[PDB]
Amino acid sequence: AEAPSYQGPPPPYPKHLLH
Amino acid sequence: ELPLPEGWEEARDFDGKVYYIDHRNRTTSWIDPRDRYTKPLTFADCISDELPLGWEEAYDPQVGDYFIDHNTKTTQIEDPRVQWRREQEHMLKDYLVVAQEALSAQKEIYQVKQQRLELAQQE
Repeated sequence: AEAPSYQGPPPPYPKHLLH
Repeated sequence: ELPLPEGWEEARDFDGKVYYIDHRNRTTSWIDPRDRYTKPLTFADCISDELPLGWEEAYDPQVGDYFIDHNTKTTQIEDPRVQWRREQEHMLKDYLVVAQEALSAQKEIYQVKQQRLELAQQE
């Protein structure tokens, strides 16, 4: 009778694209 | 069929769930960046089937269909479009009741004014 909890954020911005 | 804003990339989950990459701000979101311009902002602006910005339908094999609110990071089973509907129904019903009460109070005043006018005729 309860909905599944909120999944959370999507995958983080690609780390190999930062620097 | 509107294109993605520049700097944005569509992408998928390990599970296959779609999400969006903002290369300018270097961030990611569950929300299609075009939703801004195409979707209703409120339940009030919703037409037909529509869900407002940040809301999504989802299915769970144990509990069935439910709703995700990315705006408040919450989830619920009750249909938010239907709760809004009923709510507006309830507001109208109570408003017509207040209206009927105000109108009936004015009916009493006139009937009383009427009797007092007649009493002045007698005297």
